[PDB]
Parts: sequence; structure tokens; C-alpha cells
Amino acid sequence: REMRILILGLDGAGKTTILYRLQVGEVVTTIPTIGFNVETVTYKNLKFQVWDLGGQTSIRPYWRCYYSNTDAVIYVVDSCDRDRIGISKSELVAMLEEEELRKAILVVFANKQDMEQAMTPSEMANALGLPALKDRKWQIFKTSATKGTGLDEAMEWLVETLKSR
Amino acid sequence: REMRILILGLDGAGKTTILYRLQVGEVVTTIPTIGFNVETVTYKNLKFQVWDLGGQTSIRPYWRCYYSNTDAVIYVVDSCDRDRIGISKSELVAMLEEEELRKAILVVFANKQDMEQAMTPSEMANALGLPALKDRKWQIFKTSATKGTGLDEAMEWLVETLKSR
Amino acid sequence: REMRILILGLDGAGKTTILYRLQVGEVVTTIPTIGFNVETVTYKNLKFQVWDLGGQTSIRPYWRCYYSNTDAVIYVVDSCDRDRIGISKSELVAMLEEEELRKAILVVFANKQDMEQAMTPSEMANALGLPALKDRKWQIFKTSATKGTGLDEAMEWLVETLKSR
Amino acid sequence: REMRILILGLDGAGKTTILYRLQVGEVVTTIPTIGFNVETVTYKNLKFQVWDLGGQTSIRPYWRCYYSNTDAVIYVVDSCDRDRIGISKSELVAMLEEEELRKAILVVFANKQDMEQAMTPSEMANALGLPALKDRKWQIFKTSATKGTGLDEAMEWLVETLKSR
Amino acid sequence: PTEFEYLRKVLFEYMMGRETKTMAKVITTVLKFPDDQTQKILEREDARLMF
Amino acid sequence: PTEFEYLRKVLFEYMMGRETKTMAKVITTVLKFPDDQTQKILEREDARLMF
Amino acid sequence: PTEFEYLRKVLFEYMMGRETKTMAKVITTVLKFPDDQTQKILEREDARLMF
Amino acid sequence: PTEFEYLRKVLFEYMMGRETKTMAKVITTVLKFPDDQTQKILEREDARLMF
Ligand SMILES: Nc1nc2c(ncn2[C@@H]2O[C@H](COP(=O)(O)OP(=O)(O)NP(=O)(O)O)[C@@H](O)[C@H]2O)c(=O)[nH]1
Ligand SMILES: Nc1nc2c(ncn2[C@@H]2O[C@H](COP(=O)(O)OP(=O)(O)NP(=O)(O)O)[C@@H](O)[C@H]2O)c(=O)[nH]1
Ligand SMILES: Nc1nc2c(ncn2[C@@H]2O[C@H](COP(=O)(O)OP(=O)(O)NP(=O)(O)O)[C@@H](O)[C@H]2O)c(=O)[nH]1
Ligand SMILES: Nc1nc2c(ncn2[C@@H]2O[C@H](COP(=O)(O)OP(=O)(O)NP(=O)(O)O)[C@@H](O)[C@H]2O)c(=O)[nH]1
Ligand SMILES: [Mg+2]
Ligand SMILES: [Mg+2]
Ligand SMILES: [Mg+2]
Ligand SMILES: [Mg+2]
Repeated sequence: REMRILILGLDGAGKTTILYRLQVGEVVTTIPTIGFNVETVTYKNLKFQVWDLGGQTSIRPYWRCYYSNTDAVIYVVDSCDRDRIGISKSELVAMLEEEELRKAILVVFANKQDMEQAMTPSEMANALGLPALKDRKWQIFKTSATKGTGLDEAMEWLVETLKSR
Repeated sequence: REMRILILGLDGAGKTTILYRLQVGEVVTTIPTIGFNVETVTYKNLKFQVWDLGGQTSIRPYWRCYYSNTDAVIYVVDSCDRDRIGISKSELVAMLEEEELRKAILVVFANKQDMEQAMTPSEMANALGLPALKDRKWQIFKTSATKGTGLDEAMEWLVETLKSR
Repeated sequence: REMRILILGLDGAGKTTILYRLQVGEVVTTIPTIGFNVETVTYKNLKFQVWDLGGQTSIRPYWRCYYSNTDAVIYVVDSCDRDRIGISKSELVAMLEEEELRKAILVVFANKQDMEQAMTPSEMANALGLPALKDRKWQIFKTSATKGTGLDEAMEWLVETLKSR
Repeated sequence: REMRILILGLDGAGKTTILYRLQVGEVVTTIPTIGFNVETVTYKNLKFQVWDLGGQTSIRPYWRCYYSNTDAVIYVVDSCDRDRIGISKSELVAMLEEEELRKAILVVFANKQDMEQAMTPSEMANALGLPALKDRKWQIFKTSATKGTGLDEAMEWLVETLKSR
Repeated sequence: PTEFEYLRKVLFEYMMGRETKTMAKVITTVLKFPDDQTQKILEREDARLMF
Repeated sequence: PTEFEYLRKVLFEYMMGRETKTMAKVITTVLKFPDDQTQKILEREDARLMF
Repeated sequence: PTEFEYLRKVLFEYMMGRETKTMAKVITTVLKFPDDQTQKILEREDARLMF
Repeated sequence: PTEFEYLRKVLFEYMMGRETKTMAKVITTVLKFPDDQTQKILEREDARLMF
């Protein structure tokens, strides 16, 4: 089966950087995404259609237009942005209310863990309200799109979790 | 990779019964198949498009119309039908000459082994001429669609034999 | 508006010869129509989709498969066939009962008027029961598909009758 | 051949009222055209695809998007609106420069002639600079969309002029 | 036999994509398709005219 | 007779847009179409698989 | 302003015929189309998928 | 404001599959698409007229 994945989160999280890091080496030649990017990615000989949705304020309201037939959500959060973690929570709670995502599995990428100022996965999980998630198969992992660490571990858990279902 | 399998054999062997026994409990709510049935079956988390073709006389000649892109053939044979085992052979020999089935593997199901009058797999094997197969990967198992026995074994052999190739 | 016309009638009436006589010169190079023919025709600079359905016995029952959205019916009758005029009536009475032809106008062609034994348009109208037609805009014309006589007058009437409606 | 015509002019000139006056009786049930109307008209048994483009200020800039393959432009001018006749000249001058309209024939309608205060066909022609038009096949007609006068004459001239070409 | 050639004729036309909606009606009538199936095919054919 | 219900079963699937390329093969074989027409059909069918 | 470039983006992809159904949902949402029309568009689009 | 109603009218017609080539020109014109994108749309559109 060919699953479809959405990469969501606030502007500056590293969503676009992550996408190309996957199914390609890595060249963060990147500019704010005023729209979206879609690429086919192959993991364990598998196939996915992955969407990278721009995250600045004015266009976040249109994310839901893409929720139909979604298998999994990779929610990227900036580990050094302490001011905005509350906002990432609101967007997360809001999308998990969506009927089209009821069966989608959630994987959180606490990105930019290569920076000294990054929060811990635990601090993040609590501030996002993950411990209280009900009827949800979730998990959080630390990543560094720039250095290329942690993504493999995250994708492994993701692929296995849906291979079950 | 998603393989497509063809279930073949004379009328009344148990072809239809076996298809639903796979990827579902079992309810022999069955009538002669004047056409065909196609279902998606999942084994070891793998996926297959399985075709079950009706086998009475007049429609058997149209079997070759589905041979294109076939990975394997589950050939069902009625264990108690001693009068018609010779015909089953005629059909099996015809399809093996077919150029589009050259690389497909053969799995024979000696079905209805739950009937006290069923012949032995060795008897059937020799009568079908399997001991003389050349350039062919094949194996015979005894099953019972009604009792649901011997099926798991056969599938294990089939899936692994093609996982190699 | 582009109207669609059906040319119906018993086998051998001259339906196919009429179709090609319309929108082209004339070459009765014709064979029994075991099926149908369709052609686009332009008269007074107007556009018509015209169908020619084969009329031998066993396929007459399928004419009604084509009745939907019909603007006019050109019913062709062999003026020399005295043994079968009653059968041309049966068919005409049957098709006029069809709810899908309610608003279609009828134009009968007393064809083969080049033959000495061709009955008059008046005898035909009486034997077919046309005078008894209620809620039916209809007219009858004598014609000769081979000699090309009578068709222009027929087409004029048809074109003008429907321009009205 | 099926020609395509454009009905252009300033808001209020009466373009929509004219379109439906042609090929149909008349019912100026009309509201400001924010976009466009398209209807097929048949004059001397011919066929025209007529486009009625709204003329208010903000959308006039998009008229040129339709110039491709235009045979004739019916330019409507309000005969009673003296304060804006200069703007009509402007638009007219601009459109004629358009390379895609070089071979189009021009027809000016001095409309609303049913009004006592409507200026004459001669005054308008001079005020629009029509007399200077070189390499241009044109003509001016006084018309009334409500009373329906002057239209048949204009259509006659348009139909015959282009039949020449 | 005349009906077979007929059927073959109408089937060819249908499979080459010409006048598919009408051919669909004569095909299901000639072969006597049950009502349920005929209505199923005639609907898709209608949904097919939108394009 | 058994082939008739067969043909109807296959035609239905085809006309409903399911596995059209395989159905095309059995329809043309059952009704014994001529090589030319069968090849014309199975090509238009192929040009369809690109979508 | 930013939403304008965004729309120019979604529209481009749609006109080039890529992922049309999804693009239609965002195009009709951004420009606030009235339900009746939005539905008319999102049905032809669904019928479109059958190909 | 008046251009928005104009835009939606034109966009509605295009998405419903009517006079798509002319509508494409007004859409790229009203929304000032860049020359590259505009030409890419106008070509696929032409390649669409062939049918
Ligand atoms: N230190 C660090 N910087 C990172 C990491 N991942 C991305 N960045 C940087 O963060 C910035 C934005 O990344 P990008 O992937 O474009 O973010 P985005 O989420 O797609 N932004 P938008 O939603 O606006 O399109 C870039 O300067 C990029 O190099 C990481 O793991 N560590
Ligand atoms: N004792 C026994 N009966 C069985 C077994 N499998 C099927 N049968 C019976 O044999 C009969 C025919 O089975 P079925 O699955 O319809 O056969 P088929 O090969 O699909 N026939 P066709 O090709 O005509 O459609 C049924 O009455 C069924 O209950 C089995 O393992 N043991
Ligand atoms: N003398 C004469 N012969 C005619 C006339 N119209 C047709 N025929 C002849 O009658 C024969 C049959 O004509 P045709 O048009 O094929 O008839 P049809 O009604 O299409 N027959 P079918 O329904 O079987 O296909 C031909 O040999 C043709 O030349 C006519 O007006 N006068
Ligand atoms: N007295 C008179 N009134 C006319 C005439 N033609 C149009 N009108 C009036 O002028 C008004 C506007 O007409 P209309 O056809 O809508 O103008 P338009 O050019 O299509 N306007 P737009 O481009 O904005 O759609 C209406 O009230 C109409 O009745 C005419 O010949 N005489
Ligand atoms: Mg980005
Ligand atoms: Mg069966
Ligand atoms: Mg004929
Ligand atoms: Mg108006």
C-alpha cells in the first residue's frame, strides 16, 4: 500500500529541510514556503507521497484542505522556540479534532536538537499535552535536519506502527 | 512488491471456498462460479490480488486470458475425484507450456483431505506428473477448506519461495 | 440547435440509400445493414445527426434502444411491397406508443416511386392509418433514393416543421 | 463558416439589451454585467457566437483577452451620453491598434436613438474620428435596443460585408 | 446469428469509444442484463457525459 | 448458455471500468473478433493504462 | 499579499492538471466560494477521478 | 471588489470545463501571473484543444 504523509508545524521549524533530507542527502537551500512541496519518498523499499505545507500565520488556516486520506502526520516543532510552543499545541489540538485524521498516526519531531538551547523531549511532550493523548498511537523523537541525526530512528517507528494497523 | 495469484483447477475442487478461507474466517456460502472472483489478501503483512476462476468445461478455455503478469498459481485438486484426475493433468500441462507463466511458481493443493476417501498427496503427485517437472519450483500440500487445515503451511511455502526468486 | 433524426423501416426499404443520398451525391453501393450507420448532415446550412438502423426481423426489437432524445423519425416504406404493408403498420403503431417519441415529428417516405408498380402515397397513407393519427405532426412524400427524386421537398418540410415547434 | 462577434462598449451603452434583442423577442430584464454573456445567434440562416463583455471601468482592461480570432466588433455607444463620448473614443482607438483585430470589420451602433436628446450619426462619427480610419471596413447605424429599430439593417450590412472578405 | 453479428458490431463501436451511452443500452438489452446491473452501467455512462 | 452468463459477467465488469485491459482480452476471445479489430482495441486499451 | 502568491501557486498547479481535487478544495476555500458552487465543482472533480 | 466577482465568475466557468482556453488568458491576466507560468498554462491548454 502507498501511504500519504503530511509534514506540518509552524514557520521556521525545519519542515522543508526534513523533506529533502529524506530521500536525498541534504542541501537546506531553502526559502519560506508560500505554498507547498510534494515529493515521493522511499524508505524500507516502501513508497510514500509526502507533503510539506508552508507554516506562516496567514496560510495555516488552509492546512485542513489537505487532510483527506491521510495515513500519518509528522509534526515538526522547533526545540529552541520557547515563546511559540504554546501555539504549536493549539494547532495540534485543533487538527486532532478533525474527523479525517481520526485513524492517522502521529509522530512528533523535536527538531534542532543540535543546538545547546534546545528543550528536552520530555519538556516538549508535556507542553504539547502528549501524555494525555487518548485513542492515539503517538511518539516523540529528537532530530537535527541540518546534521542528519535522529530522522532514521523516527521513520523506523513510523513505518512499523502503520505496517501493523 | 504486490504479487497477483491465480487459483485454478476443475469445477467443484474448492477454489472459491479456499479464496475466502484466506483473508477471512470461513463460510462456504458458495455456488458455481460462472465467471470469476477477485479479492485482496494479506498474509505476512504482505499484499496480493488473488483471482479465482470458475472451472466447468465451457469456460476453462478462457483461463489463458488472465495469465499475463502472474506471479504464482495455486492449483486446487479434488482428492476424492479419481475419475477426473487425468483431466486435471491435461489442464496443468497445457498452462505450463504457456510462455507468460514461465517464471510463475506452482503450488498444488490436494483439497478435501478431510474425506475418508481422499487419495494421498503422493498418489496425486505421480498422477499429475509433478515428479517430472523441469525448471519449475513446486510443492504439494494437503488441505481442507471446510475444516481450514493445511492452508497456513502452503502459504508459508509460497510466500517464501517467491520472496527469493 | 443540432437535431437528431432516426431513419427506420423494414429491410429493403431503401433507408441506407437515402442516408448517403443526403449529404453527398449517390452510390447505392450498399449491403444489408446488420447493425447501424450514423452520419452528420447539413441541409439549409443546418446540422443533423442522422442514424440508419438495420431492419431485418430479429433486430427490429432493438430499435427502441435508440429512441431517446429523437427530434424526427423518417419512416421509409417500399411502395412496391404489397404483401408486407400490414407489417409496416404493426411496427409503426408499436413505436408510436413509445413515451420517448411523444414529441417527435413523423415523415413517411413512400420510396421507390421510380417503379411502375409503386403504389400511390394516398393508398399507403390509408393502409398505414396515418389519417387516424392524433397529436402527431406528420406528412408523407413520394421519393426515389436511386433517382434522387422527392428528397429535397421532404427535407424542406422537415426542416421547417421543427424550426417551429 | 461560423463567425464569432464581440459586443464592446462602455457600461450603460446597452450591450446586453442588444444581445438578447437579437435571436429572441426582448425583455431588458437586465443587471450590470460583471463578467460576460455568450449566446448563439442565427441571422440569414448563418451562425455567430456572440460575446457580451461588461464595460465598467475595472474590467475593461480585460477585453483584449478575448480578441483572438474575432471577425467583427459591434461597438455600442450611448447616443445621449455626451459627457463620456471622449472615453469611448479612447477605448476605441486603443483596441484598433490590437494586432489580433487588424482584419476585423467594425460596426458602430449609435444606440438609444429612441431618445429625443440623442446626438446624430454624423456628429458621433466625427467625434469618434471614424472618418480618419484607414484600411478599416466600417459603418455606423443608429439603433434602439428597447424599440428594436435599426438592428435588422445593421445585421444585413454586417452579414454581407463579411460574406465578401 | 444475425443477432450475434449485430452484438459484435455494437460491442466493437462501444469499445472504440464512440456513442458509448447508446451502445450501452442495446448491449444490456440484447444480452438481457438483470435490471440492477443495467442501471449500474447506465449512471456511470451518464457520469461519463459530464466530460 | 453457460458462456452467455459468463460473457455478461465479464462485460459488466468491463463496462463498470474494472480491470478493463483483462476483460478486453476475454471479451474479444469469447466473441472471436478478427485479429485487426482485436489489436485496434488492445492498444487503445494500453494507451489507457498510462492513466 | 502573501495569500495572493499562495493562490497563484495553488491555481498554477491546478491548471497544469496536478493533484486537481486537492487544489480545488483550497482554491474554493481561499476565495470563499458559495456552498452551492463549491459542491458543483467538487463532484465533477470526484467524477473526474474515475479516470 | 468588482474584480473579485469577475475573477470568481471566470474561475467558475473554467473549473466546470467551459471555454477553458479563453478563460485561462483572463485568469493569468487578472492575477498577473509571470510570463513563464503563463506560457506553461497556455500550451497545455492548446495541447488540450486537439481533443
Ligand atoms: N540548527 C538547525 N537549524 C535547522 C535545522 N533544521 C532546519 N534548520 C534551519 O531552520 C531554517 C528554516 O528551515 P526550513 O526547513 O526552511 O523551515 P520550514 O519549516 O520549511 N519554514 P516554512 O514553513 O516557512 O516554509 C533554515 O535556516 C534551516 O537551515 C536543525 O535541525 N538545526
Ligand atoms: N469436504 C470438503 N468439502 C469441501 C472442501 N472445500 C470445498 N468443499 C465443498 O465442495 C463444493 C464446491 O466448492 P467450491 O469452493 O464452490 O468449488 P469451486 O472450485 O469454486 N467450483 P467452481 O469452479 O464451479 O466455481 C462445496 O459444496 C464446498 O462446500 C473441503 O476442504 N472439504
Ligand atoms: N428502384 C429503386 N431501388 C431502390 C430505391 N431505394 C433503394 N433501392 C434499392 O433497394 C435495395 C436496398 O436498399 P437499402 O438502402 O440497402 O435498403 P435498407 O432499408 O437500408 N435495407 P436494411 O435495413 O436491410 O439495411 C438496394 O439494392 C437499392 O439499390 C428506389 O427508390 N428505387
Ligand atoms: N431608452 C433606451 N434605453 C436603453 C436602450 N438600450 C439599453 N437601454 C437601457 O440602458 C440600461 C442599461 O442597459 P444594459 O443593456 O444593461 O447596458 P450594458 O451596456 O450591458 N451595461 P454593462 O456593460 O454594465 O453590462 C437599461 O436600463 C436599458 O433598458 C435603448 O436603446 N433605449
Ligand atoms: Mg520552507
Ligand atoms: Mg464456486
Ligand atoms: Mg443497408
Ligand atoms: Mg448588462
